[PDB]
Amino acid sequence: MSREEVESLIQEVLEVYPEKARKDRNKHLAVNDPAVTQSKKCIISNKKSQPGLMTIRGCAYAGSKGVVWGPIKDMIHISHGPVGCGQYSRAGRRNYYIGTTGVNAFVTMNFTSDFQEKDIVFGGDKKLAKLIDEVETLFPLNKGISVQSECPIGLIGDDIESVSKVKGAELSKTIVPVRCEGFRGVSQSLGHHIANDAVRDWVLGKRDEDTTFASTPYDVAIIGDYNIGGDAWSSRILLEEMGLRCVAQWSGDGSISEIELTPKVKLNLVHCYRSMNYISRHMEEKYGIPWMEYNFFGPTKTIESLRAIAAKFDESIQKKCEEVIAKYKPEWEAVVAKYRPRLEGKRVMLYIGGLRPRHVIGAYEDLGMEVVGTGYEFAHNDDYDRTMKEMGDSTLLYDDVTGYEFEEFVKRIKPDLIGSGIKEKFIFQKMGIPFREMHSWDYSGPYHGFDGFAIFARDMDMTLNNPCWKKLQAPWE
Amino acid sequence: MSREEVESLIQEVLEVYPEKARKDRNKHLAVNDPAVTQSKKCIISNKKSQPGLMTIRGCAYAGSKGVVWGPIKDMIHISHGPVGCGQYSRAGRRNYYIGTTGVNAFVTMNFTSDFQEKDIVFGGDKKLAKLIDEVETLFPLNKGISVQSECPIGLIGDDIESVSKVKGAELSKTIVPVRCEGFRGVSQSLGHHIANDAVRDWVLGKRDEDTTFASTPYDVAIIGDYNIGGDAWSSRILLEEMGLRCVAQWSGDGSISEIELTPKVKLNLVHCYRSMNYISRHMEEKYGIPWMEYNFFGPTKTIESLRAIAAKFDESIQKKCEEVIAKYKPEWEAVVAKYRPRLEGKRVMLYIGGLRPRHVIGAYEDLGMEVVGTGYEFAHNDDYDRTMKEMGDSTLLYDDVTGYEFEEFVKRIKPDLIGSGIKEKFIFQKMGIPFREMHSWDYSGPYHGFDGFAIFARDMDMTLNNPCWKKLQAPWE
Amino acid sequence: SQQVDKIKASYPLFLDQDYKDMLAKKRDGFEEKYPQDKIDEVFQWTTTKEYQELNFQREALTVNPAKACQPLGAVLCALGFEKTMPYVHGSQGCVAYFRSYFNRHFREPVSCVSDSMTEDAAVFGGQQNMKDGLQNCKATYKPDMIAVSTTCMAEVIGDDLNAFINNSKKEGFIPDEFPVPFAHTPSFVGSHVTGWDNMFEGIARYFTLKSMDDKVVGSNKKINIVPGFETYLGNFRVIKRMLSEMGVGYSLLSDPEEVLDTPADGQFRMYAGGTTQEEMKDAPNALNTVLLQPWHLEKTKKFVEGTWKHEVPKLNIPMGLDWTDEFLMKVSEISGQPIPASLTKERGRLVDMMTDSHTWLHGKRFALWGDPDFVMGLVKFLLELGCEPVHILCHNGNKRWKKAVDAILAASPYGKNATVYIGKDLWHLRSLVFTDKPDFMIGNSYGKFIQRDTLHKGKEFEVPLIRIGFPIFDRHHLHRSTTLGYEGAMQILTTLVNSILERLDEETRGMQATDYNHDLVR
Amino acid sequence: SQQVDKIKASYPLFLDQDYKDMLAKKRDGFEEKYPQDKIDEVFQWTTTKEYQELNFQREALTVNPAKACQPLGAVLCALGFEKTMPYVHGSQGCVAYFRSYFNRHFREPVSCVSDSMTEDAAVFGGQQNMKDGLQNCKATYKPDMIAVSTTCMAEVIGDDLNAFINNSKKEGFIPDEFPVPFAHTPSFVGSHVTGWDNMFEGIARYFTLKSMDDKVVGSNKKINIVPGFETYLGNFRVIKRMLSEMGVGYSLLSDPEEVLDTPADGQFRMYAGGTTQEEMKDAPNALNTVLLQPWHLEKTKKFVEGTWKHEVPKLNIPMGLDWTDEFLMKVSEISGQPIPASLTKERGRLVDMMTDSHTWLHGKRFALWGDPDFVMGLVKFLLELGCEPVHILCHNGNKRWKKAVDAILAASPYGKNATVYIGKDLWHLRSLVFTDKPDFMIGNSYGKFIQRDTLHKGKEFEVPLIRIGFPIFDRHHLHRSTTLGYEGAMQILTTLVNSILERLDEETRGMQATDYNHDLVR
Ligand code: CLF
Ligand code: CLF
Ligand SMILES: [Ca+2]
Ligand SMILES: [Ca+2]
Repeated sequence: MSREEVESLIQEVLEVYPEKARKDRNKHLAVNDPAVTQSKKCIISNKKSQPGLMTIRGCAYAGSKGVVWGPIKDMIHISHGPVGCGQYSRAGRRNYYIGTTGVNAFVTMNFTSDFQEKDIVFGGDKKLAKLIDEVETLFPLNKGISVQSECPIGLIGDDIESVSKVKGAELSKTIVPVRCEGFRGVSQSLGHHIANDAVRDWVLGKRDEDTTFASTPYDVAIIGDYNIGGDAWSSRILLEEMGLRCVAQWSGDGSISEIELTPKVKLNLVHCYRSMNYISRHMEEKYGIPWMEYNFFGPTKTIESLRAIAAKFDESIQKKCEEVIAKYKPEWEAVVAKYRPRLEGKRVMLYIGGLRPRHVIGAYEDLGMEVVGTGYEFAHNDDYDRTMKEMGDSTLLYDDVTGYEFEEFVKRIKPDLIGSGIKEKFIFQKMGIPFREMHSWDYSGPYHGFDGFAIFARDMDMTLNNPCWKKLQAPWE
Repeated sequence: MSREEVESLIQEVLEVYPEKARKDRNKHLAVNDPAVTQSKKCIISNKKSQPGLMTIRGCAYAGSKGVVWGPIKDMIHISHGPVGCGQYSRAGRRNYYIGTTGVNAFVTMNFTSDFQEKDIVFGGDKKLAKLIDEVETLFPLNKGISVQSECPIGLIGDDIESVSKVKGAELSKTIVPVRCEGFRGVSQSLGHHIANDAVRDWVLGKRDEDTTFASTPYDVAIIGDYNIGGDAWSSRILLEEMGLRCVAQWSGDGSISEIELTPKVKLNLVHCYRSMNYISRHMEEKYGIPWMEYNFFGPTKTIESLRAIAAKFDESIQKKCEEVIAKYKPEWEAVVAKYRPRLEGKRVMLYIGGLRPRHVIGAYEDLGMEVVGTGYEFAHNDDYDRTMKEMGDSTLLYDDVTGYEFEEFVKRIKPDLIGSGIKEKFIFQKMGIPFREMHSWDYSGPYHGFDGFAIFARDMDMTLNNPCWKKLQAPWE
Repeated sequence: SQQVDKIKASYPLFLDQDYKDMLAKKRDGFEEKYPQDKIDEVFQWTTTKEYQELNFQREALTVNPAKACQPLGAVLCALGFEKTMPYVHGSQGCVAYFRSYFNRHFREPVSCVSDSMTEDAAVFGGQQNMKDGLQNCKATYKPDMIAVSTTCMAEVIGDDLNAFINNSKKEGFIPDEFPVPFAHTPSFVGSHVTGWDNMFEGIARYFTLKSMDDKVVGSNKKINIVPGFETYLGNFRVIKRMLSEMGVGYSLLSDPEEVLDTPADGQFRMYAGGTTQEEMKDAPNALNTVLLQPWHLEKTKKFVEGTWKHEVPKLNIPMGLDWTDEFLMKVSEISGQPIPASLTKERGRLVDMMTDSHTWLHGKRFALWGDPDFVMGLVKFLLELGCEPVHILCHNGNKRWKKAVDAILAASPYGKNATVYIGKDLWHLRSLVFTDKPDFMIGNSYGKFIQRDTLHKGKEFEVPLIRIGFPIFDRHHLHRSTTLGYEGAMQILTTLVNSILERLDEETRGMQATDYNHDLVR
Repeated sequence: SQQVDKIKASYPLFLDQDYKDMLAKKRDGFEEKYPQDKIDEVFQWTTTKEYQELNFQREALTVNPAKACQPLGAVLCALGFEKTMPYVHGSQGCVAYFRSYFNRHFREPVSCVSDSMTEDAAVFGGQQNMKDGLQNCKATYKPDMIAVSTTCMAEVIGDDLNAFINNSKKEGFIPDEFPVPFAHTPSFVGSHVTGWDNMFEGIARYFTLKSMDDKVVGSNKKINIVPGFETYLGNFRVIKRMLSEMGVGYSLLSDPEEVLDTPADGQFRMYAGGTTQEEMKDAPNALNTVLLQPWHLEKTKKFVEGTWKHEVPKLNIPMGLDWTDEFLMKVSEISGQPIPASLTKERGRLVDMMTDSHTWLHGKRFALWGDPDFVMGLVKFLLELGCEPVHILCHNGNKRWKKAVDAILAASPYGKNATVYIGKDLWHLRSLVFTDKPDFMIGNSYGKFIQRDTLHKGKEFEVPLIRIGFPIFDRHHLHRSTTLGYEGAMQILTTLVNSILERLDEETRGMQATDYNHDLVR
């Protein structure tokens, strides 16, 4: 489709909306121009969702509890408020970890203060203090507690910071109050920020006077990899084969100790810029630790990333970098030789959260696929800045896409494959369009690194080329 | 029901039959008189079944392969002839064993010569010789082979005796020809006899000239326990607790070696008279080994049997006898205290093969139940002689009962429980009469010995008093 | 490393020696992990009677709840109406969660909107959200009806739904005649089942309260059926099937089965099937109204009795033999239709299966959980089967319900060893299945973590999960099953007996050890 | 010993120390057992490629067949006719076995008589047996029809059924017009399915050969459906349901669904339902005749084509998506009825389920066996699901069939690693699942022994059985399932995908070892 044609599709789709909604949604849909490096000239982002239009976005609690804190495996995270939020978010996100669940690790459990009417009317601070004692009795190997505030907490004016400071002192325990109520912000995105600031304020400074950690020139931390289906482990393996020492993973398979040891590293390696640029900035301001963005989706980006990271160190690391790249060369070459002929030319449309909608493009292109539309739930303009150069000329961008818009775009563009979330999947399967879950990896993965690329390629192929898709039309119609 | 009523029931039922069948069936139905010690005055048995009347009986092959030979665990038994007989009888009978199936033990496997038309036309002896070599290659730890003739073998004039002698000589392996073709006899019974004669002729004498086995005065064998659901194990444990040494078990969990050692024992203990009296008589004739019948169904009979057996030995065994009886006294007493109040007065009708129709009556009486009808598929008059004294006066006896007769007897007598086989079970359940499988023990058991009695009592209770029997009438009818 | 012709996903990729070594190094280097002996000591302690006593003294902490919040139930109720958009007034984060919860269970699209109230709405309230939200939703997704529920932000700040909707109509954001029933659905009261009741009572009020003058009980010769919160498609289907077989005029009020089972034929159908507005309007003209799940339809019942003047009969959920029989007999009495020979035979076929399977079922011990009506139906059927329902857990249960279940248990010899627990969660149930081990658990997908826990103590302590209830996320297409009526009883019987036999096969699969009992025929 | 409150059956009674000690003593003293090291050595050898090569060179020995003898199938065929007694001429031992085999699979009564030929009949044959047998059967069980087959004794002796039945009528043992169709059913030719074909063609010929003069193809406006040997009740049901939904007049010729599922209502019904004599007599007046299992209905097909002059369509068994499509389109063509909206929707629900479940099914490797039509339909459906049917065994298969299945495999990328085996048994299959291990077996209960054998080598070598076929003896009520049509496909899909996910849950249940992949949502 031409630029003029895509422009005319955007206008057709917006004809359905009332004036107010139409005027707004026009600002959140654009035809890509890779020349343009100031995205604020072409698209608006990180604004409120228009009421009634079936946004796909979640809330600040999902960004804090579901995303940043939930994965920290040796803490107990309290979903503080009524029962719903903690139940729907219970084990929905495949932030993988090693541990003995219920004993030293607690990720897939749902701890909640289960507010009743009396808690709404008279406040939950007394209940929170009692909850904390009960947690200490029944879960004695927890290494800290987080309090993840649901909508009512701030509305009723509870003082979780007080409870956290008083109980923390009494029990000699890290108790982190997190003001991630879902009424704050417009999306998951503010929940990241809040969660980062909570790490900063209650956890990260704990070893500031402690000089016992035996640091080395090659210490790094993986910042903003939540280890979806093992993604962080298949990233870490490569970094350590290159001669680096991965002191921390934030926060997939993450421990509280490795968060506290992070100010001791030499370089912060940021995968998810959107969710953890805040704490990365802070560590450079306070500890003088530099940070850099990297991408481990597919061989092209992974090789580029390994070489950029190695270039920060000395000749010994740069040499191991080339050893690693030579080792995996035959493996990803074999993947490409097998799957690219099966996928070449196929056109993909993506819709995901704050990073993957641009970060996976390289991986698709390594299999000869074209990303013909992409967009984000909750990205900021700094994300779109990074996107416009990664997408082709005259491709379709969409910010906070509506259910309606997404459907109509797909009907016209007729992609060969869509990569989006669970709320999208069953719609597109009905329409006869191959669909891969690009949050949960469709219970597969990992997709990061060289070992991840094999699975990714397998997965796009098994779905795009599945026999089921030829079968949607009854032979008598 | 009185003698007059039951005689009137027999006459009403026989009314449906053509004259020839009526005249025959009248001779196989009788009203018990416990005074009578010559059953040949009261009932005839072990005659041909009337065509077309839906007998429950099997054939000679079932009596040889399925009953006597099949359980011997370290021999391979060849169902010689077409594919049917071997397949239907493959693992239907729960003759339990300890072994490594397909390696040193073969009981639940179905080996067959799967005759095709060319074998029928030109004979199966060449196929049998080639089958034996193939067995030897693929099953090298087999300690012997039996050849169990199906109907066609003798009809087509095959000479399995010659193949067995030649191949047996060639391989120095015991290869037993058994002429148990289904056209022989009138039932499973003649299969027993044939099978016993085969053991005698080809196996039992092997160690006649060997003096290496070290006998003791307390050496016994269990003859005619096929270890259904472990029945022989729960018998054997008592015998050894009493200070006996059980050299062989025929044929449940039996090995060829323990069969070959049997002529070395002091006393043969016969459980199933019908199936194994032939070989027992032989071993008394040839080796001077005395035999006695016993019964291990229920505490009264088990106690009586232990005492009777012990009386054959010395004071040390009679002493240990009383120790065993004292050990299990509280156990079976607790079983009676729990279950007899749940079963007292309940009336049972039984129909089984050649032993259990009389042997289980004591067990029922130990729970206060009354056996009001019993009969046998293939018993002889010596079995009925042993029955008339175990059954109450004016109770109903039936030999080779027809399906028709059995349904009509039950409709009139309205027993609380029926105990029969798989071909009967689902009929009576539809009529709302609790049914227990008294062949397979309904996948339960053992029922032998003190440990068996507990299971038996459990099982009669769980079925007879099940809530399902209250629900057969729709509450709108 | 990967080998291209046998690619490894996370399991078993991370069992390769290089990953194992790397993860050991991460643990030892940086995790400051409790020593394994101490982890095993604590684990063993969490299995004890002593730990259970502490566990059962919790007042403030909930761990692994077995309930959700009101608006989830409001959404499911709404989806059951023709061309109806569920609309939750308040916070959008909630709607993302509702949709995905149901998406994962039904493996179907789930359409639901929010009006995306933000922090700013705490000053004013969300009246503007409602006006633009209703307008936007109607124009964009073209529903014939919008059914409005609430998130906890809207309940706490105190938005008057009624006034907001009226003001929306007054100011012309939606037509005056466009149906916009509503319900307050506070997440901090009761559970998702309460949400369902609240929403249904709202829709029923909307269509009938103000037009009662012309209604005559019995004039339409139908029976209304109200299913309540129901996540098995087979359950809507079996009720309609039995009533059609009987020749009984009926109206199923809230019927999502079409919209939760659309064909994959090249188009997406946002709406399918469902109760019509005509059916709701005409429902007061029914002979009576039958409530399939009375223990969460109490508000509905007060409305139907108080306004429609229907003499709602005292029926248990039609689960198992006795209660399906009672349901059919009541329907026969109300409708005047005899129970036909088809249902009589089906009944006898279930009884036949009971007689066939009774020996394997007899005395089997179960822990189970779920919503109150489901749980009591499961308890009832288990007693009918001669099983022992020893741990009965209903997180969202009440005292009256518990008394009713206690009476049911007291009326059977099979109820002797059974305890009912209300307000307790799956961390409580975990203790029970360690200290008073049952044979199986009957429950939703959350139970798989309890089975993992039990296996860790040892194979002989493992308690297998039998998945019946909601949600089921780790098996496919179980939401097509039936639990109601004779058909549902057959399905449950079959699942249970075969779960017993599959387990027996596993324990007897050991060559020359336990395989003496590995029978071909069971 | 026993404790009265927790009585132990064989498992686990015999694991008590005293029984273990006793069994050890028995073995050591009297069994002269091979040393365990040698048992292990031989076991390990039976798992090897070397052993498989010897195993596949067998010519004389059959081990663990996957077929039965003709008369079993004749019996089942006869049971599908109204008030018909199956009657096997020859030896009674056979009938005891036929009834028990079916009793164990259907958990139902199975009525069948023998005429109890003994050794005495070798002299002149069984003419008197037939004469008294028919008279006795007719008087006692009052059938409306006796359908006569043969056991192998009667075939070897060469009894002429036709003459014996004619002489029975001539001499007045049964009435001249009492229907006594017959078929020769030699156990040493083909298998049970051949017996079904023979019996059916016998009955067809009985009712139609001599009355052809007044018949007109198409005049009754129905389609005849011949199901073949079928042991899933759901398969007879679903055919009748689909045809009824289409408004297609049809006659199902051999229909045992009623007599194999009578209610337990306090009476035994020896006969229920079934194809009427009026239906068989009128069958030549149909538009056409469809064979659901054509690979064992070749004799029937020759008679239907040659005598009834129906142009029997070239149709595969309606299993899976494509072949259910083709069946419905053929029936539409013949009947002139369109495929209705209801079946079109059901079709799309199947396709939806396929899209939902495809990622878990993709590339999954299966061993399978059964009768030829069943196996090729399963093979077809597996390819549709993107599965790899690597070991395809049909003991009773023939060369022409194998060529047909080889073609189906060739028309799919998913067929590339598949081999079809004919004339081979489950001991052959055992070797294949060791040397070229699949993920799962799809088979009958006899498969459980192969699963036990694989586990013994090691947990990582275990190949779980998925029970689909005949016979199934060690699970309850699976005979109520469906394999045909869209309904059957849905049932098979669901069974397969959930077998996969159950095994993954087992492999990932290991606390702190494999449970990183013990996902709540799959
Ligand atoms: S944005 Fe929670 S699901 Fe809601 S009605 Fe309240 S219990 Fe239920 Fe985010 S914090 Fe959570 S999830 Fe929403 S409520 Fe807010
Ligand atoms: S008495 Fe022959 S293959 Fe065998 S089941 Fe028969 S038709 Fe079939 Fe009967 S069982 Fe066997 S065949 Fe005789 S010996 Fe007894
Ligand atoms: Ca779906
Ligand atoms: Ca039955």
